[PDB]
Amino acid sequence: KTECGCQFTSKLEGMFRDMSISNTTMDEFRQHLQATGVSLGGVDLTVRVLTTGYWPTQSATPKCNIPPAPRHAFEIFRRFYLAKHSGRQLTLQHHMGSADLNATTRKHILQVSTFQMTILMLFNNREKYTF
Amino acid sequence: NSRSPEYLSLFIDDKLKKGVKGLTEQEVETILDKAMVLFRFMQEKDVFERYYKQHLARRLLTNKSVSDDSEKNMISKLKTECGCQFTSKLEGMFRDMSISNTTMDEFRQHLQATGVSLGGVDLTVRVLTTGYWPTQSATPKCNIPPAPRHAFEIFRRFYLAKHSGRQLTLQHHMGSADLNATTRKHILQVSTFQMTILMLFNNREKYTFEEIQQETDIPERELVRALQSLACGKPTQRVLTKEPKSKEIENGHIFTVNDQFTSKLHRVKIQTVAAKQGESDPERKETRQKVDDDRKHEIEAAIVRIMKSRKKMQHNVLVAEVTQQLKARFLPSPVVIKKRIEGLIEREYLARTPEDRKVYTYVA
Amino acid sequence: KRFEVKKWNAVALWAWDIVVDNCAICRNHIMDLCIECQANQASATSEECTVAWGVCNHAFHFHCISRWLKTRQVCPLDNREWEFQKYGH
Amino acid sequence: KRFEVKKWNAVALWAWDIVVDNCAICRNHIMDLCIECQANQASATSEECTVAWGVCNHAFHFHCISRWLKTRQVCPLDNREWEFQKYGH
Ligand SMILES: [Zn+2]
Ligand SMILES: [Zn+2]
Ligand SMILES: [Zn+2]
Ligand SMILES: [Zn+2]
Ligand SMILES: [Zn+2]
Ligand SMILES: [Zn+2]
Repeated sequence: KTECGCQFTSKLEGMFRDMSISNTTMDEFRQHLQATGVSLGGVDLTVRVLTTGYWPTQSATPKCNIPPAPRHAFEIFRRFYLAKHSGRQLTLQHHMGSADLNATTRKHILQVSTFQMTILMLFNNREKYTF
Repeated sequence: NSRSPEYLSLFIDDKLKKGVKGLTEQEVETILDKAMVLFRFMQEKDVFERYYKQHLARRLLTNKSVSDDSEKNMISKLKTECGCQFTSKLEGMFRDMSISNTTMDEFRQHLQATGVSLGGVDLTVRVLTTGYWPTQSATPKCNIPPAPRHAFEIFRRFYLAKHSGRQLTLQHHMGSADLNATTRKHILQVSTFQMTILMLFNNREKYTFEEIQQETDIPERELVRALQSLACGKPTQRVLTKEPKSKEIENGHIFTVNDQFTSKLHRVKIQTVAAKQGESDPERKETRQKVDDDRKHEIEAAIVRIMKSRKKMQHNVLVAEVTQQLKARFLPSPVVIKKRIEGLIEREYLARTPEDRKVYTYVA
Repeated sequence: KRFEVKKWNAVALWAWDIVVDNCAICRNHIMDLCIECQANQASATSEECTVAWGVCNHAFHFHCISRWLKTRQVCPLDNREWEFQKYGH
Repeated sequence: KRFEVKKWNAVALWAWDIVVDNCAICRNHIMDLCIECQANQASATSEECTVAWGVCNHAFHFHCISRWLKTRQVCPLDNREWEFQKYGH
């Protein structure tokens, strides 16, 4: 604001207000998922709510198959967001985020950045796959 | 003809139903100016306002996002053409719309709180006032679906835990729904009429008219219609088929379901309601008697409010004034007003002593 | 199941202290004549004597609130100017 | 199972009434040119005629909302002043 002036960083303050919106919506949705929480697929969820123009388009919201318990978690989150936050359209994508894959001699938890979830889920359903 | 103002009403209706007539926004302003100019040379504004309010109720209690900006232009043209009377009623109805949306968001917030029953997975309740909105019906009390049962119970408990004194009333002749059916999962649509029949089918298939008329207790009047909205006269998108293929409705006819993969999407709706404008005798004559009672209201109110600060009449002096005040509203109806002014005698409030028609009581 | 409801959009109407068992001005009933009518007939002579509906969702016999508008104005069960948003039940 | 998902952190984008089937300023489509343009060519002469994105997540053809910035300013669908947080779909 002191070097280039409003315009760009003014939109950037708007984007930090959008970040506040996201972190409030995440906590609000965890509160909504407290009913029967840590169960089925909605065990530990961290959903973020951003605005279109605000964030750069890395792609056109990809539509590949989504994972196992994660299916139930996403269904619960979408039902909540359509029941309470009715007014917007939640488009699905894969080119953003992460996850913690609890593998199992000890139980070492892996990490997948929303890209290897589908392939690893297909492996869990049936191993010995190919391209 | 009074059918010409009813027809201006139906014009408004189909016009705003299209919601695309004249893509150019300039052509929209011009056509609206021409419409209000045509309305300028029209009498019987009471039925016009009644049908305009009915069309408002039909366009606001359905799928939203029709124009979202032209409502201000409409109310401004009404203010500049009719005045500040039925347009103030329209402003009250828009305040009612605000109230409803606010209460809806507040209840979604309070459901993200308890979430005990999964009956309200996705909900959208609207709170309106018995006034602004026209008498819908006799609040039908037919058996309601259970997840909707749990949702309505939660909403009623919330509304009684906070807004005590505002008693809630259940009905069926308004709203819609999205029925998630299930080779893909195509979501259907039911306008609060086929929910009970489809729920009874889910509980047990192979039903007939007797089953839906015995263990449901639904007003027969508005029941056969939704029955045929689900079968008689359906295109090749039938969601409720029967073996006895016939136009008229029988009693012992089994109901079935068909796939009908012609739906190229996941949100297929059955919009059998709001068909071609028929305007049948029953409803039309009912609304006509209602507007005759409304003209009675007009004359009576005008008299009691104005003649309290004016002079008295001998035979036909103040009737000319009460007709001039209502010249821009509707016809004077001399016989009706003459029969109605002589009823106040046995109720005071401007009694008008008939025999001693020389000095009227200037009291309250 | 074969059909499961996902969304719903009921519209819920509400009523103030209309007291369907007792008009708050004369105390007789929401319908069934008033204190200034008593007998169903009593020389009806056209006119009327049904029910009046306010903007504050309160209800009384048309005449009771018309006679109350000569004594005061703000609807008796609140502090809002009484309007006539309806005529009849 | 061998691999079980414990945490997830999707980020869910949202859209207002952009109406992907009828830009709410030309009543045509989110794309497919505007009322005056229509014909893909119509002497394009460089310039443009794509889509404009507001801060209130509403979308219209750049032309329509630029010609509406003379009629008013605050995006009609809401009450916030229209911003230009994007250009193109
Ligand atoms: Zn009374
Ligand atoms: Zn009476
Ligand atoms: Zn009141
Ligand atoms: Zn446009
Ligand atoms: Zn253009
Ligand atoms: Zn906007």
